[PDB]
Amino acid sequence: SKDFNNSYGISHITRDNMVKIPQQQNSDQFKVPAFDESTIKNIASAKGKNASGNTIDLDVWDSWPLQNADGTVATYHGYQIVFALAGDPKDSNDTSVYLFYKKAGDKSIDSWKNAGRVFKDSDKFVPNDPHLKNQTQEWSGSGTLTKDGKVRLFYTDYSGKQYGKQTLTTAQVNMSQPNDNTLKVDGVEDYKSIFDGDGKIYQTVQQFIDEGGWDTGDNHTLRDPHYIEDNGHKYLVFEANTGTEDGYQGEDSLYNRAYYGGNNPFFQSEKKKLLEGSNKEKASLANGALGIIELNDDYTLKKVMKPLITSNTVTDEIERANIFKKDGKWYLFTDSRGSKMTIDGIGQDDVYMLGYVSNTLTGKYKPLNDTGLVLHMDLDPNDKTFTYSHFAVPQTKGDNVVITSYMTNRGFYEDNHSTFAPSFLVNIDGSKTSVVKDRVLEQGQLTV
Ligand SMILES: [Ca+2]
Repeated sequence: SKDFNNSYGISHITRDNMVKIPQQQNSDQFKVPAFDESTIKNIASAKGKNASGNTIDLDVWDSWPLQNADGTVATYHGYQIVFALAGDPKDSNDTSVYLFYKKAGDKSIDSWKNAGRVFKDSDKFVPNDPHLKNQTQEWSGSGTLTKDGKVRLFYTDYSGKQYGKQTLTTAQVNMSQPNDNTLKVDGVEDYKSIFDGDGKIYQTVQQFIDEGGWDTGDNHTLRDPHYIEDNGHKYLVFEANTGTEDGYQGEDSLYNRAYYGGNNPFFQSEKKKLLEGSNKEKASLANGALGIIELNDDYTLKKVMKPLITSNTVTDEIERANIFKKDGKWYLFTDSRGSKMTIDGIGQDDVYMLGYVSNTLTGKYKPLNDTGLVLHMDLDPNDKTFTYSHFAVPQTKGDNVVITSYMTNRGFYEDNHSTFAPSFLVNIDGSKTSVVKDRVLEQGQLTV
């Protein structure tokens, strides 16, 4: 037959793991806490310009804190820093990275000030770079406070004039303080593309173009770079899709036992069902990956490494890659949409954070809570307290991590702009996780 088994020396989000998320997810152990509608506030300082040029209240989406190397929230001249994607739906597509800041001691969302856009429109054209001048949008990433005490940003260069090309990009963000309660973005330097895919380990946009682009239903990704360090080495962990040599998309992927897990009877039943049902083509195209590249000390590409984990057959889209070390173990997280999944019992309303644990950085990642489920959110997108882009922020002590997310906040009354969601706690103990009951933090709170 066509049945085979190739793990490609890497870990896999398996169908056997995923089919067990239904019912399990109904436990309060995994459910995102209900939020109080009466106290939801817009980020007051979140004001800027649209594509038309006038000043508007912004919709704030994907956000990430400035971090130390280990992932804990950094302190910069007494401030905590948050980078967030923001824009105006009258531009719809247009999104840029903004720098928000607040004295670490303060707690209120009203304390978050706005330093404005990290980049000027003109910034992408300064450096001699293979990709930057083709940029149309700024997408997610990470931020690190270097040993030299510099603000080092990683983000995604999205190119709408190159078939949705995504390039992992870096820049040093030069800061100043005009007064003793203001942070100012002076400008940027060392602004450069790092990686746009190789083809064999991670899919390139050229492979996306050559297959027929948007029409195919394929979803090309190469984004959300997350910075970490291990043993003196610098890495980025990011959302991608596999390449030709590490379990590519296509019909034959449906015959690989490694993507299914479980026993042979499960492999046969699940595969038969997948081959005959409505999700055959969707599953064939699904080859999402959490990738890892090693960097040089100047943040240029050093080595393209094999993926930490892939989601062949399950989904093309495992987003907001996150990784940190806790209790000597490596915890790897991703957010995923049920709508993009090919799993029975998981549907359009379902939104997840999935999690995995390994003894080493590049070792075998085993599912948290046996299935990989950490968080489940299933509110209608039009509900005021819909949350998205859940992100685990490690803490300096304790078994708890702080989950940040954005709340789309599409209510009828004010306040109704996309904003920081109330933060909450997830307990991490070995391979077990649990939402901490009755502990909701302030909107956008990074630490306890
Ligand atoms: Ca794909």
